[PDB]
Amino acid sequence: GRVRTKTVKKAARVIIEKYYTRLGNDFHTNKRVCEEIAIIPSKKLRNKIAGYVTHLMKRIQRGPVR
Amino acid sequence: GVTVKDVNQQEFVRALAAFLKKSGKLKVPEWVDTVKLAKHKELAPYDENWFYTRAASTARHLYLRGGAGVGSMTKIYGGRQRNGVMPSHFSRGSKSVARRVLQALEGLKMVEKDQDGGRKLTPQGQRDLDRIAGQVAAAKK
Amino acid sequence: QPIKLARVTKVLGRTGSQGQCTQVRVEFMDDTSRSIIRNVKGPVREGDVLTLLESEREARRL
Amino acid sequence: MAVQISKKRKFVADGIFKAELNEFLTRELAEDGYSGVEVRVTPTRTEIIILATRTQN
Amino acid sequence: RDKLNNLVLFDKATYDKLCKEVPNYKLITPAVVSERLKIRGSLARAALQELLSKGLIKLVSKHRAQVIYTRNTKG
Amino acid sequence: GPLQSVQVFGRKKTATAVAHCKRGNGLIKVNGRPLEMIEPRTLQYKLLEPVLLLGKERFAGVDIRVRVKGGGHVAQIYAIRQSISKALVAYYQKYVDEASKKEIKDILIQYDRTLLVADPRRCESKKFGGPGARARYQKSYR
Amino acid sequence: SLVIPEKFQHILRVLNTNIDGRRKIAFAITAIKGVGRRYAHVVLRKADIDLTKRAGELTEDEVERVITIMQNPRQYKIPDWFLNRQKDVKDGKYSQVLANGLDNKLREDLERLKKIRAHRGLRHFWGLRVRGQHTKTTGRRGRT
Amino acid sequence: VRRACYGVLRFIMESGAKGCEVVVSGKLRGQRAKSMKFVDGLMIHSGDPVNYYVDTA
Amino acid sequence: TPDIKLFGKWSTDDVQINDISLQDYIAVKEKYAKYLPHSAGRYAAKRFRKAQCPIVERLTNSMMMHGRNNGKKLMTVRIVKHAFEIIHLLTGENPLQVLVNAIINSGPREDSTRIRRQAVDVSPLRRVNQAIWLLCTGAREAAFRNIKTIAECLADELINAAKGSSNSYAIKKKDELERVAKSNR
Amino acid sequence: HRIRITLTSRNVKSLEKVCADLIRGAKEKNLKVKGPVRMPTKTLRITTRKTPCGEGSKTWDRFQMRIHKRLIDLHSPSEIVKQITSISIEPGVEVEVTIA
RNA sequence: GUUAAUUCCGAUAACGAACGAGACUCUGGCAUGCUAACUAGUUACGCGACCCCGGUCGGCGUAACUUCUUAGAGGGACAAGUGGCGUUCAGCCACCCGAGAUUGAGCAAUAACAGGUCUGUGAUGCCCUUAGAUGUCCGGGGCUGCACGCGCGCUACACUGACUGGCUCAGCGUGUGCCUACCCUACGCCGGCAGGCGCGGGUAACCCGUUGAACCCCAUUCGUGAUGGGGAUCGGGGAUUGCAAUUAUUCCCCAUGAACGAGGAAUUCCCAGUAAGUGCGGGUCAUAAGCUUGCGUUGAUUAAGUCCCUGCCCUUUGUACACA
Ligand SMILES: [Mg+2]
Ligand SMILES: [Mg+2]
Ligand SMILES: [Mg+2]
Ligand SMILES: [Mg+2]
Ligand SMILES: [Mg+2]
Ligand SMILES: [Mg+2]
Ligand SMILES: [Mg+2]
Ligand SMILES: [Mg+2]
Ligand SMILES: [Mg+2]
Ligand SMILES: [Mg+2]
Ligand SMILES: [Mg+2]
Ligand SMILES: [Mg+2]
Ligand SMILES: [Mg+2]
Repeated sequence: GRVRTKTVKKAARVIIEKYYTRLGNDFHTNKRVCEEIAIIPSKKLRNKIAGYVTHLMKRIQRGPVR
Repeated sequence: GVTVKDVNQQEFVRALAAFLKKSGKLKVPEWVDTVKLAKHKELAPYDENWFYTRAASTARHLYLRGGAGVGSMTKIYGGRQRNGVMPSHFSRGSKSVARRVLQALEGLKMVEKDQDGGRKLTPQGQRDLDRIAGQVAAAKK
Repeated sequence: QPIKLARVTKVLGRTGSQGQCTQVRVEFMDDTSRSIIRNVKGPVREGDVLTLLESEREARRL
Repeated sequence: MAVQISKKRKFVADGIFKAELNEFLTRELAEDGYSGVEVRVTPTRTEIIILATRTQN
Repeated sequence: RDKLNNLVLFDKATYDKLCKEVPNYKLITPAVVSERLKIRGSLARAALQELLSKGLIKLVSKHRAQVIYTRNTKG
Repeated sequence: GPLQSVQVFGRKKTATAVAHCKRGNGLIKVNGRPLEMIEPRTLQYKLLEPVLLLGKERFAGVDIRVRVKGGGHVAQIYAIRQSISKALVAYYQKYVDEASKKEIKDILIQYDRTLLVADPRRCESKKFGGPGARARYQKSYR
Repeated sequence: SLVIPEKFQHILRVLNTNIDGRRKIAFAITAIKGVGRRYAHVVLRKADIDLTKRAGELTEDEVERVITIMQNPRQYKIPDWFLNRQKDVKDGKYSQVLANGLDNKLREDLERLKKIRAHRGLRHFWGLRVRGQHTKTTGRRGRT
Repeated sequence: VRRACYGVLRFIMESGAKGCEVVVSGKLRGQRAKSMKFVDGLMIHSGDPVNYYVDTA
Repeated sequence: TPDIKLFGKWSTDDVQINDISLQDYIAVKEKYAKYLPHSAGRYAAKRFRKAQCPIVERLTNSMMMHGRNNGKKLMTVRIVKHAFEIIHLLTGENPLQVLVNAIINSGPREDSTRIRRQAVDVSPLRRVNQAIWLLCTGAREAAFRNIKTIAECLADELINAAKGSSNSYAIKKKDELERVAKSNR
Repeated sequence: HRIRITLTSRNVKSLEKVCADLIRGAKEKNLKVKGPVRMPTKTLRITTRKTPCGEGSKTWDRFQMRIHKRLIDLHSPSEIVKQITSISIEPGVEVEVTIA
């Protein structure tokens, strides 16, 4: 039942659009660069956005995303 | 050798009951026979030499922790009162048998009235309980 | 009727009105190139052996 | 306090004080834009602040 | 319907029967001895304490629920 | 040498038991009394599982005194069962080699891994409209 | 030690009422009304009788001792609080009322309430719950 | 009633708010109990932010 | 130290589970060898991890039923201890072996279920469960209203189930259950 | 001279603001302090039927009031702590300073 | 297609939005790392008691420390890593690592019911009554009344048990009140018990209180008998609260010993610290839990499924239904 909602997915696409260079591959590093770069008012949402950033950046090193 | 906590307690109490019976110094009351030993009980005790046994038991409790009294010993010797067609509850022990047994264990000087209320056992009674703990360990070895 | 035991090789679905009898297909252990499909009652995973009282009853698949 | 009220009923007693203060000021100054109160205490005197719209009235 | 009229003390026949056969059993519980020898559980426990005291059977485990006894080793 | 004292907690349901292990001889006692009279004595090999699974040669130089508080009887006895093993594993953590730590740890885990990690389960809260945590009262029609 | 002794009484006779001897004495005395669990136990505590005996291996000396201790309780140092007919409303005598007199004292109390015409006597004669219970829902057994 | 609620809505949205909701319940246009509902803007309803975003009265 | 013995008295080798059918669902072997039938628990989180619990603890869990004995596990360990002892003196072999042969003998090979009815073969885990349950309920209602104590009801019925005499309540219900299955096949 | 301060509030963040402010005040007026000890939070819990009438599904509110209390010990004279407690307190926090 | 989800990927005459779900708050679980503690403690050290150097002590004091206790700030888990399945999208299964790889609640939209409340109000329209009062008060009674029917429950039908001793373990909480007169109690005596009489502590991490709670564990006695199961009914006495107990307020002591032998048609709640057993606190309260709300404690059988019955949501279709 782990479906990331639109407030996760939209924010993660905006993060990877404007900050693709500093984001990387591991959850713990790009978690804290996302926490530095955004105003995320809760740790749970912060972690879920960071994990979806990791997942679709693995998709980016697969190929281009829509 | 050993001390009271080093051995089993449930034959320690019958050893101390047999020791107080051997001394014969305890001064039981006259209403040992005609008593129900607490409110939550229903019968008299089956064992007729029970006063020496409860004296053993409360001497062991006062060895394990002091500053206890009538209300504390009723809190130890309380239990379930079944109220018939109502749910059962907890009920305290008898005040008078605790009072008489503390007066008897301070009659033969094994317990003594302390400061801050209650009883604490004397060094002579502590020495006797440690002696018979050694004797119980010797009987089980 | 001889007693033959057979190994579950794939679990396919649940059958029955109350959804109670897991339908699997098994293969017999002496005749390992042979298979049959049985409605099986209870907790079933893949890779356990059932004690078939007869080899020949074969049920439908929904 | 010499009668020495406990803290548990102390916080509900001054809570119920602030409640009836707010409701008293609600029943009186409803005509003149009573928004609320804020009650803040010091030693020997206590500042209670009515916060309303028409301060002139 | 049926009512077990178990006899509360030994008559001579059943006391001689308990001396005869009960030290040859494998399982000797008072619940077994009651059904095999027409007696109360209490009188069964007392008779089996007597047999243990005489030294004809053997204790295995004693508990607040039940006690279990064997016969001796024959060799 | 220096006093090599390690104080380790073991947690069951609410009964927490802190063990205290030093340099000494093989003295294992709990709340001022040895293991062989800790009621209920039905679970006597539950207390004996660390010492029977490891042997007294590993418990040789270590004396462990355990103080236990909370819960009920078997919750305390599981807290002692955890606390002895965790106290020995922390002594072998800090004062000897960690090859001994790893072999003591996987000998414990290949029997029972609740000797080290705890149960996070506690009694959950009673909601209203029922006699307990998720049972309800009897609904009746007609 | 465990065999039936001769003159084993399978029954006894106390106050024209049977005493089953196969049971144990502290529970065999209970068979007649007026004595129960605790009064039976205390009466044979006062009588020097071992509690492990069964009521058929007593002697007639001992059952005579027991019946005298039951019939004359308080002059064998049975306390006044241990009785059932404490301070009765005719002669004021603290005594234990037993088997054939027990229903007599009950029915005399009943007739006293009847001819006194009190509420509880009216409830008895009507055949109701006299001790203040509820009759709306419980107690449909005897009264239809 | 309707133009009063419209006036309160337009006034407080000019006063600057992400949304408002006015419910006037009672007997309006007759002796039947009707209800009137006036919503504009953003209005969260659930959760914890209704304790510090919704001012209610 | 090797050779963990159940209750300290019974070794966990010396047992052949004579089913290749019920092999992996009856746990008596060395990684499943405990000292007690008392563990911490938490076998009810996943589906089949019920079958990781050893058969002695699972018998002990399934005994303590019918209201007045819910969650008296220390008590049921006591009952299983006296029951294994009485099994040993009354039979002369391993009490765990008598338990395993009783499960193997008493598990119903097929049952009938409505898909009227239809005969269906049962899961090995379900026939383990139903075997344990029939053994426990036979011992329980043999003990009910009887001088015969349950700590030897369970023993005598594991003897009668390991011999399959149709003198056990378990073997009688197993026989009549697959009888009705043979009718509805 | 062993003068003690207790801070008690329904609020947690304002209380800990006041306690850390008093610690830094004691430090700038140069005297040692045994730290803010935290005694357990007292809950005042009320369960009432939500309904004014009797009917409905038998539902229950669960109201709570949390009370936090902390302690600060100071070996110091009196007017120092009197002038530090005359300033910098939130309205929610009750301060009680005793001498002995 | 996928998910707990109008949850997302995606299609696309729709685009861009709002509420609900989610997010959130409290709780639970994990930190030997941080902050610190005479209203919590540990370990040492020194005196003290006892046992034949060592051991026990919840015996007395102080030098370190905060693991245990308290509660603050941070952290911590994200389907993140791996292997499969899937448009290789959304996502699903399994496994290592792991304190956790679904803890439990609270909050909860649009629209609606002629659902409940005028007996919660000084929230209230209208009507009625208004000195022989439907206002208020006092005295007494009734709200309990018993041929009967139904519902929520407690006690049970016993040997997995009762009784009698012994042993040894909790967590919630509450506690001297505006009027308001009634608090929680250690301890010392008296009494079998209910209880009585004195000196003390506590407005509370201090005192009750280390909350010595029950089932439980151990050892007796009972023996399949409506039985030492069960304790209804009922007689007589003794206390407590009240201004007053009779229609027994509550409790105590003895005696009385009924139905009840596991419950027909039918029907309820529930899947993990869950069901059930067990006892303890709050409310009610002068007296007071067979109730309810919380709390621990012992603690499983079974299931990881289906639309079969009862229902819910979406799509298609049919309608002579629309108070449906
Ligand atoms: Mg007790
Ligand atoms: Mg929302
Ligand atoms: Mg939500
Ligand atoms: Mg039986
Ligand atoms: Mg209506
Ligand atoms: Mg008129
Ligand atoms: Mg009424
Ligand atoms: Mg009874
Ligand atoms: Mg009343
Ligand atoms: Mg009877
Ligand atoms: Mg239903
Ligand atoms: Mg009520
Ligand atoms: Mg048609």
